[PDB]
Amino acid sequence: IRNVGELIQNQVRTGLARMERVVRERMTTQDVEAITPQTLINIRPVVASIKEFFGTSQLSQFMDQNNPLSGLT
Amino acid sequence: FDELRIGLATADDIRQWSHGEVKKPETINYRTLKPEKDGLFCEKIFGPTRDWECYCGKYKRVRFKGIICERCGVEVTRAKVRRERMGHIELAAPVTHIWYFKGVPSRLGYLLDLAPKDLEKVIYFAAYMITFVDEERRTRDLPSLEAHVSVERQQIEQRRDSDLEARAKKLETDLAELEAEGAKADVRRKVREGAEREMKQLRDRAQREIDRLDEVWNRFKNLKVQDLEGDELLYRELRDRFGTYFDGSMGAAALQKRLESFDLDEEAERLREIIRTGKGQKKTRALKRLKVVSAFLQTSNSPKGMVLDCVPVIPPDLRPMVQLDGGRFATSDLNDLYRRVINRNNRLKRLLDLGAPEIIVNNEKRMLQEAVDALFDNGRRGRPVTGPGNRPLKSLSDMLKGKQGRFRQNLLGKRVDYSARSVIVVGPQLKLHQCGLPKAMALELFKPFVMKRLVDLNHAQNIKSAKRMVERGRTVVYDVLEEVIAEHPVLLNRAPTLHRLGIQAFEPQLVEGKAIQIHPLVCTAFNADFDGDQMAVHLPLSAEAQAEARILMLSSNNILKPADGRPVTMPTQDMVLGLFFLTTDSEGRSPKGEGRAFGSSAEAIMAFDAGDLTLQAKIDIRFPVGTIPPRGFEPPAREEGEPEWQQGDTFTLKTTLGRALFNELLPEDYPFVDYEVGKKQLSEIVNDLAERYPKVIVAATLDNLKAAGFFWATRSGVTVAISDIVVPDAKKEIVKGYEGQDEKVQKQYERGLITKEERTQELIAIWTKATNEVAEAMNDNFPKTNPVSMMVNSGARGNMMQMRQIAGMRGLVSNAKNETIPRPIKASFREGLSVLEYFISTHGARKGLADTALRTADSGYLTRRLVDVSQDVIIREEDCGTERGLKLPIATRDADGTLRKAEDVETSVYARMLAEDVVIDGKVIAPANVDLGDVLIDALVAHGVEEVKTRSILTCESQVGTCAMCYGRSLATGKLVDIGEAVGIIAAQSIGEPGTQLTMRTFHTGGVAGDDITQGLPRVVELFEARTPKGVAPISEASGRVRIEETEKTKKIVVTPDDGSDETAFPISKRARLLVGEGDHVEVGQKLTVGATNPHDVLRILGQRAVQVHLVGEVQKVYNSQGVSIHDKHIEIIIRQMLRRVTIIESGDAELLPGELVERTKFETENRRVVQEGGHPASGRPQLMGITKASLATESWLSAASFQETTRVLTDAAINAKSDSLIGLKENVIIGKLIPAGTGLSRYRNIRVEPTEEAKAAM
Amino acid sequence: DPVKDYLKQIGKVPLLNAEQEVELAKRIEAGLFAEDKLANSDKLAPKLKRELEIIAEDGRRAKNHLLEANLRLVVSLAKRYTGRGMLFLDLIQEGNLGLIRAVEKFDYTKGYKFSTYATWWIRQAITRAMADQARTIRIPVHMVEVINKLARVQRQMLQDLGREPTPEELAKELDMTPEKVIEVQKYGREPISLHTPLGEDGDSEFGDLIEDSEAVVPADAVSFTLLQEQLHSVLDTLSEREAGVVSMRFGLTDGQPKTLDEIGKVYGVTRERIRQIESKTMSKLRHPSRSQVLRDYL
RNA sequence: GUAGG
Ligand SMILES: [Mg+2]
Ligand SMILES: [Zn+2]
Ligand SMILES: [Zn+2]
Repeated sequence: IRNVGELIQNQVRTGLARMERVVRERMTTQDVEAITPQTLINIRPVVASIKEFFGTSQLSQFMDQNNPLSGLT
Repeated sequence: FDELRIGLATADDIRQWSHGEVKKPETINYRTLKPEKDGLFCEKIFGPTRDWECYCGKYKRVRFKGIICERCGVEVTRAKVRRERMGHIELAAPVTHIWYFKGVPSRLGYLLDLAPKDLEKVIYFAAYMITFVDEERRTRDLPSLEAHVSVERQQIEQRRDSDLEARAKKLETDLAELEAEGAKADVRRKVREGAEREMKQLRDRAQREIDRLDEVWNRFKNLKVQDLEGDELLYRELRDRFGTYFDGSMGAAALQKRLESFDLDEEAERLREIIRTGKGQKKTRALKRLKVVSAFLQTSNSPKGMVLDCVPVIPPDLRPMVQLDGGRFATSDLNDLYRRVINRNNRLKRLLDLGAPEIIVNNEKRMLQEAVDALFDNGRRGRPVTGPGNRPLKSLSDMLKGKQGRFRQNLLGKRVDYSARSVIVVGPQLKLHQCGLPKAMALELFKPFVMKRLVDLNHAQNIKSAKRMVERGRTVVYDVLEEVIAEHPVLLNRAPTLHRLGIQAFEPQLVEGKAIQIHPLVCTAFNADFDGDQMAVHLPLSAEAQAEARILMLSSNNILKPADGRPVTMPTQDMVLGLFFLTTDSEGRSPKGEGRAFGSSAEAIMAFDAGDLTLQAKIDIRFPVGTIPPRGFEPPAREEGEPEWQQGDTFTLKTTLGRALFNELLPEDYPFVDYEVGKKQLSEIVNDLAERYPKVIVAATLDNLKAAGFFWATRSGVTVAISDIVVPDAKKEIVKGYEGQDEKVQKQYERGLITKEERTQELIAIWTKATNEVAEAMNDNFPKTNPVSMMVNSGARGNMMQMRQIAGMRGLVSNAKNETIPRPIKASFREGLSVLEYFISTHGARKGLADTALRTADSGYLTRRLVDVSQDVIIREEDCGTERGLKLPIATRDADGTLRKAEDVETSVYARMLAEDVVIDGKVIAPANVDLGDVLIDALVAHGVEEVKTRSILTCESQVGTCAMCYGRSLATGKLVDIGEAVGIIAAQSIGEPGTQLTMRTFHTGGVAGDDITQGLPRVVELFEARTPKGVAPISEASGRVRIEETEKTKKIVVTPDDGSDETAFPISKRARLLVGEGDHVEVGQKLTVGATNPHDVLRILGQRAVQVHLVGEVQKVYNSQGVSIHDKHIEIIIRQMLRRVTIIESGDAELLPGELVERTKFETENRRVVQEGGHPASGRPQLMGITKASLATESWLSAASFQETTRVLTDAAINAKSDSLIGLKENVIIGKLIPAGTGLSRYRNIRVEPTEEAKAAM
Repeated sequence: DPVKDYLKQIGKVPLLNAEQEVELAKRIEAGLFAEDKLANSDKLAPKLKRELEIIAEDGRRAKNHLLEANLRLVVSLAKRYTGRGMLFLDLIQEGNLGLIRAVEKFDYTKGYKFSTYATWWIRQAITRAMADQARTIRIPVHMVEVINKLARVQRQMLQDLGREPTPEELAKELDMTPEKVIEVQKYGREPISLHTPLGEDGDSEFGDLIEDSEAVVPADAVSFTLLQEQLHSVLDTLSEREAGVVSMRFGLTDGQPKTLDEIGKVYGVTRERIRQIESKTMSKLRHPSRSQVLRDYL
């Protein structure tokens, strides 16, 4: 059974792999000494993937608050 | 509306449809939100977006319609015209239609003799095809080109010889000069090695160019039409070497040219010739090719439509780009496909105008082909256009196909206004035609009627004010509503609606709350529980609809279920308990004050109120005049010296008080009853009442029975408590003894004396014995006054196995994956299971639940299939024209010295019709065309008749459908079937209803796979699809000597028929378990080994009657296993439907194809025609086919398309040009016309109603 | 699948070097001069014209050599620019279009390789295509570059600040006004399909949850019909002449109403007579008698 | 998607 942490780790890993692809492309099309950590990365993949998991994903479901037992189960 | 003809659409027709031409991918402006010009949604091609408003605004009012403004050209009309008008896209490079290719060969058709791979690698621009060759011209100049090539080879050889001479001279010169120089020891050898290496390389290129010359020459000698040249370099070489005699091309253009130059007549002649003299699969290929070629030949449409030239576009409102709040938008996916095709066509045009390379233009044409194909059906090749990436893109075909398709979601099952729904609660104070509707539901259903009534009563001044008042909801509105709803039927309906009792009419009635109230008696007909349910309440409006709901669908005229002709509206949960407690033998309590004689019933109830008498006590009762005595009391009578007619006057009986009350409930004309009613006897008397009385009386007595049963069930005092369920005392002793025995066997297994498999086998046996014994002991223990025994014996609710496992040990429980454990549960639910016992019980519980869900899916599917094959048959003739019949056994299992009626005579010969008259003692006993009930069948068997000739539908000969006389009498009405009734649909519904109830499976496979035959619902479907059985047993071909050859590789059975006929040899698996003796006599029909017979060979060898009787018997024995019983007519309809078709063989004189399916009627007509013409008749054989194949094969294309499989049937109908006449049911339901079945029939529609002259005189 | 076949169609073709490409360009200009001479209306020798034609054909062959060579570069650029809404293979074709354009406008006069000159035109063609055929509701090019500039600078704001900037702040970095900011933000959305799952795996479609507005409500229609009938009845109750003149003034038989003097042609009355009878008609209809039946209609 | 039938 994949618990919550493993699923979130898998999704953020996919996002960071997309980030690696993008930054590798940029490096292949970037000049030396115009390179900084804050400039090369792009935060769009990671946030995009984590939000795309937390919404429109089967394992992400609506809480049922009929009573505390519904919450637990 | 008389037909819906369909054919291949040519380019000219597509041009005719078009009201313009699309030239851009534009849809709307980003800032003005109005449609652009000449693109999609263009006003000048489809129509104005707003009613009568032209785009420029020259005309904006309604008065000046039917005029075009010269500014933008828009024609001012209603916006709805957009929903109809259509445009068309032009294509610069022709493409092919995806549907007609890239599929089965029943639609592609092998029109061009090419494998699908050839086309797949021509029409995607990957090779070349030779469209046409001047073959005659090539032969005319053969000597000239041969001489030219000879001269070319001659000069090639001369040049090569010059090259050899030069090479030799160079080698000699360099060797001589280097050996003379002597720069090193062996320079000459090294340079000579280099020179000969150069010679080798030159020879290599020499042989390569020679090869190229020879191969291009032999390819030139291998010119013909329809030849693929995969190597583009090779085709280019051919083109440079030679032109003007052959023309080649790629893509759909080559196919278009080929079809243009095709000669289907010559191909048809050649195919007839090869069919006349041909063998092997080539004959099947030529048969299919003949089929498709004939279609083009017969129909005017030309084959050029295979390759389209202009792409029709949808009218825009069918693909709406609606506007949404929030600045967002929404569009159907067809817009994207249209944009892609338009863009690619535009880019191809641009690249064609400018000089461009062959590579790029070929790639673009391939892209255009890819785009147009997606528009017809995305995802039929390669990977589906995903568009956004999360899902495929809905194409045009995708909307006409499947569960969500247009056919099965918007032409058969539609939504409707004037309807409602809510939870239900039981209402016992109602009658058999009354239901309670909440106030709000009734008000919202009848709003127009309430408003009209309000204005008529002057409570409301006008329609608008009336609407305001009803929306406000003032008390006057509710009073008017209570007035208006009455004498107006409403159709209650439940969701599954398995059979035609699912929708029933009721007379409404207002009631507070928000839950419908329903009559308990009819609840069991719907299968309506009250755990939590919901019921739709439809409302008929027209005069015809309410009339139909009054006469036909009334809840009081549906007592009898049509499956078997037995009552269904007399449920038993709580009321049969009361009745049984009423008419129960003594000992039901302490019989206080028994044996007295009472003046009449009235004094009996007064004594009962006094408390001295008990409802269960045998006492003597008088009855005043008018009380018919018991049926068996007719012979006995009182003692007198004068004639006495106790059939209609005073008489005293010995009975119980409760029996007197129960008899008082029933009608006075009904004779007395003095036995227990339970559940079966109550059903019997209800059947008698429904048979022998008008309907209103039957309903009244059912209601009296309901009230009395509920009251006396309340009085009964049945309960459940701790002491009500007591385990037998003897259980512990017997079970511990069996435990001791089991322990002994375990001990003797611990020493290895007995194998584990054997130990498990004997434990099964001993514990089966133990559970059976404890069941018997429990049954003996419990009295008949115990509350549970009362409610199980009476037939109210419950079965004795549930009691066994409530009070006795549950016992053997199947393990996972169809296994059995060796250690059964030793406790009852009262005592309380243990942990692992609970676990191994769950093992079976979950599997049971999963099975039920799967069963519903399978039974529902089966019911759907059944209706579609059987829909066409309708009773369309009062009485038959013929006399042939079907023989049935009246009485079987006739013990020695007596005649015994068969156990299942009710589902076999009851309700049939006797075609011919019967005479056993020289006098008629059963007159012809008189139904068969208890009295007639009893008299016939008493006379000693063993078989009879019952009329039935199989032998019925009617020009139109099947006559009513042969079909017998219906079951839901108890009377002969009226003309035009839908017997097919009711037959299918009756077959399909208990499919959910089957719910049986092999308890254990037994460790062997394939031995046990398929059981339950699968078997039935395996029966109804002509599917060969899983475990198949070969059948004897004919009489002769049979023997076994047990070859080591595999067993083998060999039978030589007697009379010197040809020996016949069948195979058989190594595991046989055969029964017929070796080298022994055989008979025609006997089976060689155990298994299941294959219907096909039985039809082939025995006859249609044999397969018919075998099929009906097999299905009926499958059904009755659990206990469900259906009449044989229902099955016989379907079994007749299967065999309607026939396989034509030796289609010589008939002139059509051989060995293809043929309707029986057209076979007979063709045979009569050909014998009239003087030619002999083509032969034929019966052919049994499944229900599915039969439904697809139906003449009418539209009904076939509405069935599950759509693309193939539509394609075949299109190519064949088959105009569908609208005779049938599923054809007319989609069009919204009247089904020709019953009230919709012609003769029932064209009468006139006139009051009599005397009536007009009366005034 | 099809892109694999196109890469195969590229197959193996001879790559171009400096000497080969400059020689090819020399042949190209030779053929261009040849066809120029051919196009001249002046009479030319037949053999000379055929010589010019064959050198022109050889120049065309050289053209296709350049294009078939640089298909690989243009598909590399297409990969660089794909995944933003348009299809990859269509982007490849548009790059090929830009390539034929550039080579039509190249000469060896530039002292560099092809890869520095052509790539500009390939970039131009891909950018134009991505700006012209990407969005269903097509935006014009100027607004398109507005959208992309806003998007990239907003992403830079998020990267730097790490928070959603105030609308005025974005307006300042863009230098536009906040109104233009909301405008451009709304102009850059995308359509959402009606055939979406609606969040349900089966039996549902976002296209079957939104009610239309063109459909005529039967309730309103029949109320209007009753209004028309009641008004016509009360209109008949008055004098037939008063009836007719009010009907023609307010256009109760045709959609468009008629002006006062417009009524004084068919009926042959004055522009002020018609006004007077209209006024007294309004006075009478204003009477509470012939108003109640029309009160609830409004 | 998940509940109830
Ligand atoms: Mg239920
Ligand atoms: Zn206009
Ligand atoms: Zn008949």
